[PDB]
Order: sequence, then C-alpha cells, then structure tokens
Amino acid sequence: GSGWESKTGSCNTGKLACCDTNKKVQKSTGEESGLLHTGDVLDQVAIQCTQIPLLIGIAIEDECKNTPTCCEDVEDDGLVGINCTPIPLI
Repeated sequence: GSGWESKTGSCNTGKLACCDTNKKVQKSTGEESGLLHTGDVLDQVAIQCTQIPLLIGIAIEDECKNTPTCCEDVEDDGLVGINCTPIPLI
C-alpha cells in the first residue's frame, strides 16, 4: 500500500491515475509491474493520463478534475495508463 490511498478497495494494483477514457495513446507497454507483459496480455488499453500536482495522502478523485482510474501499470511519468479501469466512487 503506497502511492495512492486505495482503502476504498476500488483498485487491485494501487496505481490510481487521473486518466482520460476518451483520449488514448498508441504506445502501450507498462514495464513497471508488467516487466514481462507481452507474453501475457496484448489487449492492454493505453489511455492518455495526467496527474495534477498531487498532495501526499490525498485522494486521486478529489485531487484532480478528471476520471480516477486503476491502472494495472503506467508508462512514462504516468501519462499512459495500462488497463486503467475507472474506479467507482463507492
């Protein structure tokens, strides 16, 4: 449990990002947790993501005015979220 508060249980990896589900990226690897991803998943969805200067301990959905997602992995400084599913507000 580090990075973002996932106490809601909405995320399975703990990688919460503010992603656009309308904007997407042509590059899609995610080699942080998914060091070897190519032999497991090729359907990985890479949506364009952006995290407005975060405060520590703060909630992703309140920190930014975008969609809070749970990425299985994220590329770059968090610009490309791999398999980021929009986490519920519940």
